[PDB]
Amino acid sequence: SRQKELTRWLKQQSVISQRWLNISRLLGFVSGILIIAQAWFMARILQHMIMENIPREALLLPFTLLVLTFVLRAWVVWLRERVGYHAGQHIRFAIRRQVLDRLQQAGPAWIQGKPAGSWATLVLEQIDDMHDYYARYLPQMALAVSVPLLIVVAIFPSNWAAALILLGTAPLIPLFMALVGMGAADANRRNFLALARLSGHFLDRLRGMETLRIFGRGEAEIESIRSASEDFRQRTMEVLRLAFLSSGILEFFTSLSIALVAVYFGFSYLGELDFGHYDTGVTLAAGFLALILAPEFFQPLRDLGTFYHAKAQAVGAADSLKTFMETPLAHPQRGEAELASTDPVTIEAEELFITSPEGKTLAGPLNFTLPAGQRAVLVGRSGSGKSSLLNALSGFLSYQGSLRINGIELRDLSPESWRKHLSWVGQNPQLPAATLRDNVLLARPDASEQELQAALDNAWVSEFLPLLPQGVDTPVGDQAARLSVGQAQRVAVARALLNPCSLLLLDEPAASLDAHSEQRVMEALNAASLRQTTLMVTHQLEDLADWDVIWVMQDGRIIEQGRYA
Amino acid sequence: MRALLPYLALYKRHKWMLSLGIVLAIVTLLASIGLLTLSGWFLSASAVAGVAGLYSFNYMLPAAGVRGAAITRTAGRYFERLVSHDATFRVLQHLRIYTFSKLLPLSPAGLARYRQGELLNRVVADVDTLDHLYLRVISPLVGAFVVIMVVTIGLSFLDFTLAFTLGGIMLLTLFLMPPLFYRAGKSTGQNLTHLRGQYRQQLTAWLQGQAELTIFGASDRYRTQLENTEIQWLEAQRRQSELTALSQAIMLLIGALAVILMLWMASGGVGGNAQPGALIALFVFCALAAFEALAPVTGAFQHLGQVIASAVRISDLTDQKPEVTFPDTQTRVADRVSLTLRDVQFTYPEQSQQALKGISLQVNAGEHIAILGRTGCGKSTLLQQLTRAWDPQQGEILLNDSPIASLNEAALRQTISVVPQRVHLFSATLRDNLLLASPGSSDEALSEILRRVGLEKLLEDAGLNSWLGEGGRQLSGGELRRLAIARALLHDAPLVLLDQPTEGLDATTESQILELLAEMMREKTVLMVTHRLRGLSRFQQIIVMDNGQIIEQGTHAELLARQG
Repeated sequence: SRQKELTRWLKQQSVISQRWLNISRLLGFVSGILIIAQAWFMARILQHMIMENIPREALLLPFTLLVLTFVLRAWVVWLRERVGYHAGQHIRFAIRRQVLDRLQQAGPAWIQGKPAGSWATLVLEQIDDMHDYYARYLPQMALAVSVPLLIVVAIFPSNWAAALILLGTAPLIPLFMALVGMGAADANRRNFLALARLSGHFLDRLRGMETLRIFGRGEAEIESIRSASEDFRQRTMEVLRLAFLSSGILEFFTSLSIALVAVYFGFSYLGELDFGHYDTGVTLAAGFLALILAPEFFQPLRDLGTFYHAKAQAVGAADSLKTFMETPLAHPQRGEAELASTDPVTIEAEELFITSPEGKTLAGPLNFTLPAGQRAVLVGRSGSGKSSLLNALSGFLSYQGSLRINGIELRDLSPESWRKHLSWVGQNPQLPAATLRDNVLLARPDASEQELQAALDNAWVSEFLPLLPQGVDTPVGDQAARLSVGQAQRVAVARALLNPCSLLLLDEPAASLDAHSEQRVMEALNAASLRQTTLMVTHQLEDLADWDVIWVMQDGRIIEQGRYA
Repeated sequence: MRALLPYLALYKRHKWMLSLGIVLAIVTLLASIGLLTLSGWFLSASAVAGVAGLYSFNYMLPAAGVRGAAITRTAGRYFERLVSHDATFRVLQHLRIYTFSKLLPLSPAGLARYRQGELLNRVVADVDTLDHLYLRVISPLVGAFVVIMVVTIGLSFLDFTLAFTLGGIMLLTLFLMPPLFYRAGKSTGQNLTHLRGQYRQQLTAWLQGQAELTIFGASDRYRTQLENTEIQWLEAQRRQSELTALSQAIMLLIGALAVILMLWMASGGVGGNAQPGALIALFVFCALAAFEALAPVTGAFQHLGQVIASAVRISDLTDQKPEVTFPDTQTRVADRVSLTLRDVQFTYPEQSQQALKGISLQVNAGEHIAILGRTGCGKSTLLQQLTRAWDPQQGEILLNDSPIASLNEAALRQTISVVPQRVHLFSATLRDNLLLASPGSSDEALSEILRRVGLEKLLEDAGLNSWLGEGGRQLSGGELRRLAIARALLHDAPLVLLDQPTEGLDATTESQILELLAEMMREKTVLMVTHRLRGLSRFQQIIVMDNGQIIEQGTHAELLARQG
């Protein structure tokens, strides 16, 4: 029911490159044609020099044509799966553009739900799992039905008995695979649970080696790895005695067919058997055509067996991708209005509900007014939706209710132009630029260096500049070039203060910071919260006396609205 | 290369199962070649003989060969797949034990410089691809070489100049095509792997920074260079799919040259025979059927590079020296601790922080020291030296008037039972999670201790048979904290180091644990390291420290006056 529905999804995706998946079917038919042409030419040559003892140079025309059939086959093979890659690249490129468009539009609220490592397996590993299905499986799934049928059609005019040995095994191969498939699927459910908890046993023990040492179990979990590896082998070797029986059935019928073709033709030339030929004595050339083509008959079905593993992983990777694209999403309405002025704005709210992308309401009915250019700290209990109001003002969360910015409803405001008057300082510092010089200039990358220096010392990011190796342009990538938490946060402050803003939001800037940086972060922000209307969510109740308004938020509601009285 | 030298010694433990899996690969390939070569000759020999030569021609022997070669082709491939996969799983056990025996003595220190996220997932993916050296590389390369040799030797009984051109061409592509294509696709293999991890870090920093990119308008132009990395990355995957196209097209042309040469040369004469007759098809059908031995060869050698890649990414990770060494003095753990560290000035590697500025404190047996310091104080670094994750420089730590270095690892781990801040669920049965502390504990003792701690919801159903960790009964914070304490109670060490026991717990659980600690860990020297001020009133001593220095010490009071 589901696995059938996922396969239908994989077909809907394979439409960008339907042109490239038709030339893999066409070149499969052409490559099939060239096998008979090769096989027929070789039989014509071989019969002439064996039976009629024709010299080498009188067969110079079939040799010249046999070379072409060999060069053409090599060209088609090179051409066939370059088309196959081009097909599979276009699904991966088009879907990865749909996934990113689904994440960019969903916003940071939906993105933050899962770790960024689990998002980058969806965009990298899940999508690249689907290449070898449109590139190698689907083209081969149709070369496995044309080439075997095209070979039999070529042999049938020669003999109806040599083309019946090959066509005789056509129903038997899937019939015997089903008989061995019952035993295999029995062992795939009995041993499925045990092999799911034994496959991740090594990484389980390999992680948490810090707990193994502190209790002295380092030498006693080597024995566990010895028993979890001897038990994973025994169970897999039970599954594999049946997975190599189904595979070896096709190898049984491809050698029975060659044995039968060789015996039937060999005995027919001697006179024991005379039923196959159409009342005309079977020729040597008619036996070489069938013997050369007997292995080529089963090769397409053999390759399909190797590429069939890509069928399963492209369906599993289509489960993660499909449900990702079928999750309903509530995202903020794209407005069209703009802000008349960059003068600090006035916030107003009445019976405001903030809706998660999941669909639930994080902050209940809350009403407040924030006059222009007045700091207002928002302190409350943990988990009470205090950070949700900051997201809703940034445009990351969709709200049903009334939230108007400077007299204009936030829904009508165009996000591209609303966020030109907005600045934010998050709790955890997230630097997305390559170099520390471009992180500060993230707001505008062409700002004058003289202005930049006035922004660097304002946030006191320059005091720890000499400690960094390269100075201002020190690489800040997360790997091997890091800064201190209180250092990568003081550069987030400089990024926020580089460009003046109408509304400035602070989401617990001084969290998990050393006491040295926390002093310099706050008094850099405590002077930056007066020029424009500021809405801060702080964990520390201390030293908020010089804050115009305090809102206490319990269970997503403004209960205690006071002035630190 | 030579990076495989330590790992080829693990394959030598099972060398008769790997050899049997290669001999069966040679036999299966010789049966495939023999079946078609005998079939090609049988058709030609009988057709030439015709009806007239029926009685003179002995067809029973060639008819038994095709039946014999067909059976050993099907049974040989079934048993070659079984024996070679079975030997692969046996070596996998030796690769895992070897990797785990090496990464264990450097578990806290050596792996700290890397990141635990990718490092631990890379080791599993590199051990898995070292295990496939035999199937992907050795079996196709050595199976083909012996098949080429036996075919060449066998065909030399008919004509010497024909066996050495079919064998010569076949050998000249077993040794030339794999290296000429590994060398041709070496830049792409480097370029593709670099661009894959470059797109990964540009995507993670685009997703994690989506809140700080959207506001400042860089979300569009930081995706534009993210999609330009993919364009470069996809162009380095096509160039790798054009080396597989060229290798399959060339292998089809070389197997075409051998067939055409056999049609031309063998028709001239086979073994000093003007009219070879049926011997033309024996050589032509040998050239046709001998090039599926060389089908795996060219993709096998590129796999050697990946195995070389993963054989050095582990052989430098497992060859870095342990930070500390434990002399096997065979000491005996005492019933009391009396921990004392005269002076400990310790500094991290590649860090000028020097978290311990030379601190000093003395703990008597039975005391309940409770070190207090705000975040970033390096207070947990003190608990690292006591378990000897790092040894201090110019420091003296004594344990019952004997230095911590003198104790062997077998006794140090039994002397000190630490509850870590991150407690790891082992994804095993709950009985196997707590027997980690004390292996000899009886089944009754497990239920009692798990009762006294307060984890009764675990023993309600399948208490010692339930599967905890991944794919099982996961535990929550504060319900997993009682597991860390439960293990420390089984371990029954005289000293108990607690690292933030109540870091993230609500009021009701934190109050229980503080009483849970004091009631049971009463006769045991306890050194508890927290940044919380609640339960210090029951501790016989409190140490208040900042930036690795003791400011307020000797305060038998509930907490630092200013801290209150």
